Amino acid sequence: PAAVLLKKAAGIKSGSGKPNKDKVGKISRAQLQEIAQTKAADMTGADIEAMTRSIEGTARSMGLVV
Amino acid sequence: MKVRASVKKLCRNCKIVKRDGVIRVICSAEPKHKQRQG
Amino acid sequence: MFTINAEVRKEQGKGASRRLRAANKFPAIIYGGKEAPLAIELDHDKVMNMQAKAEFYSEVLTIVVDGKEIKVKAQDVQRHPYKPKLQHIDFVRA
Amino acid sequence: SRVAKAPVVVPAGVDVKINGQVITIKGKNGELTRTLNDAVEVKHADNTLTFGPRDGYADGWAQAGTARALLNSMVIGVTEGFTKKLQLVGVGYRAAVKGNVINLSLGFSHPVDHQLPAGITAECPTQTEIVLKGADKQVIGQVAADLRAYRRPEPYKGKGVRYADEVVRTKEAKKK
Amino acid sequence: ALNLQDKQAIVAEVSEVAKGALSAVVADSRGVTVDKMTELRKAGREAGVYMRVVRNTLLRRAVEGTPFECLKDAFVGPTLIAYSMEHPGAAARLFKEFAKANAKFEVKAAAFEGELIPASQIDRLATLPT
Amino acid sequence: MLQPKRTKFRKMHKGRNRGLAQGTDVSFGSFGLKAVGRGRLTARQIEAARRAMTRAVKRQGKIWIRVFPDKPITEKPLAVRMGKGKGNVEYWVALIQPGKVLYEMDGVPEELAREAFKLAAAKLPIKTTFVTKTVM
RNA sequence: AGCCAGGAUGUUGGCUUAGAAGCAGCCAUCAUUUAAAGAAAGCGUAAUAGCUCACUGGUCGAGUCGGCCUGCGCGGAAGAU
Ligand SMILES: [Mg+2]
Ligand SMILES: [Zn+2]
Repeated sequence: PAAVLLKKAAGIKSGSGKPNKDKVGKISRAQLQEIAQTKAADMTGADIEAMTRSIEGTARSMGLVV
Repeated sequence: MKVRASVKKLCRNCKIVKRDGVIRVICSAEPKHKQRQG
Repeated sequence: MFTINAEVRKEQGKGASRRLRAANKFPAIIYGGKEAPLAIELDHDKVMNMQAKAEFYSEVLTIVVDGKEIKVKAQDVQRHPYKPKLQHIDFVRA
Repeated sequence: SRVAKAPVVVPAGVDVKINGQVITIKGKNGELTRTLNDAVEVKHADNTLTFGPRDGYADGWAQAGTARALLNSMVIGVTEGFTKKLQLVGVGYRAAVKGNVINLSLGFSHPVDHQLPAGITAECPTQTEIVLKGADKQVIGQVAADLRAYRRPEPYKGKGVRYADEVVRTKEAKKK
Repeated sequence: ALNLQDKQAIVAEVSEVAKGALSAVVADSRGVTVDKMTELRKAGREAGVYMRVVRNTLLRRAVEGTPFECLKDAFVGPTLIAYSMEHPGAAARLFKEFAKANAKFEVKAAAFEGELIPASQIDRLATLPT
Repeated sequence: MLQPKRTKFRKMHKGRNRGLAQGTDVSFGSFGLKAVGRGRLTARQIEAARRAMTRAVKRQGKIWIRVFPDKPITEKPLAVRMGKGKGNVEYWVALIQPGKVLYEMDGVPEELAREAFKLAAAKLPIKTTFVTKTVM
């Protein structure tokens, strides 16, 4: 769902700081898009992109800048 | 109980009452917060 | 939007102004244009409530005295030295 | 409510004699009497009573509320009575019901016997769980406090007389 | 909520029934997010892409709000009766969705009934898609 | 600490503290701690209040001090008689009139400024109050 | 106002840290879901946890809410024939 498949961001669960800190993870254009698009089990609704954009934008705020 | 001049609320759970000639602060959970206006 | 009522000052001076302030109404002067200045007096609390908005100073207001509703501005305000009060608001015509 | 605005309803079988500021209630569960303050005028002209204070006082609404609450509690305790209970958490804490006298041997070299009011009954199925019943919840609470005053629940171990709904705490003494 | 949203609540209550408000009741325990997502998913996939299981319990909404159908809509107003309203149709499978959800640990208040559109008794009729 | 680098004269008369204050308007910031009473503020008290408000609010915001002692207050040592001259200068204080604005602050939340100025008042001897920016 | 119920996930995230996890202490408080989640306010847990609180809804039936101007009072207020 959003835990065991969200720990798969760049190779590690999460190892980055928000503004500019000890970051170990990055993000591509579809790496975290697929983990929310390919899954029709955890979706509250049908808008997959609605929760995909949130993860893509919070990758930067966690340390996985685009 | 802590007796002092100026009394207040340490945590929100503390209630202030006014008895015969004094003002007291009583906390239901933590006895340490018990205070009096001496 | 701002509409205030006024009265004409029967007596003017330090003693009259301080008596008015004790009576909870403060004086004011209206001048400008080519007409003689007029000494009015206003309720203090109404003006204090109205002056809170920035629009009171940045927009035209109207003052009504003896049935005449004249539109004026607010250029200078003298605040109380150490209290949330204003004394002798200044109104400029036109 | 705001001030004794919510009326009390008195069930049938509870005889009430109201005389000015003095009221008497007689039911199956004992008899009670109360003479009130000067902020009263409660009236009884229907199936129940609804309170009122006397005119000409800066106070009076709060007193009417207090009188209404007290009379409601007394009506409830005279029509059905109230009951409380105490639990003795600890080895050697023996409680015995000798009729109208309780015996409380709680780690004392000198055993202590306590008297009871004439309107209070008590019974203990064991030596640690005591249950008492009465008509007046004020007297019930007073006697319960008298019983519990012999020993308080110590936070460091958790022994001593306490109410059934009392919540004791055990934070830490020294880790040993 | 605020009066500006209370206005919209009544506007929706008197626009919901016009296009068909198939309604039901959801438990407070079944409305928990840990176990509400299943019902949300089921109802949404069955009906459309939008869902509304939000409860809007009111007494005056049973005299001037929800009731716009034939005669009976004021029996789901008081006594903790949750509101679950669905737009698409007055005879769709939304009743059957809650009937199925009943079998999976849902026995809360009123046997998932509301708006009495197809003269629905405690037992569902054959009108619903099977 | 706050003290003039040099002065024309080192000893000044006691003087008085009659009259109101000129700096009664908030100009260098958005919030101000305005003294509502009367008395004198020492450079030591000003430093204490500045440290208190610095602890209260972090690099988060700019703070201006609208006052400066400029008044040398002297005292005589212990076990000495009267006359024979004037004592050596001991410290520096200012004369504070009602309505005087002491500390101004900008770039901070309103509640944080309120708390910081309350803490500063707790250190200051003279009764003070909180004044917001004037629309005028 | 009481009462009832709800109040997830990455996340026990990554530096120091047998340990740091929402609480020696913190560097960092980000995001979707819903009416509701704040790297979580509290206690304490070595530390997790746990509940309430922030917030939301429902039962109960007309006053309540937190800011200013002030008046009179309250405690600070303990000495020796
Ligand atoms: Mg004079
Ligand atoms: Zn407390």
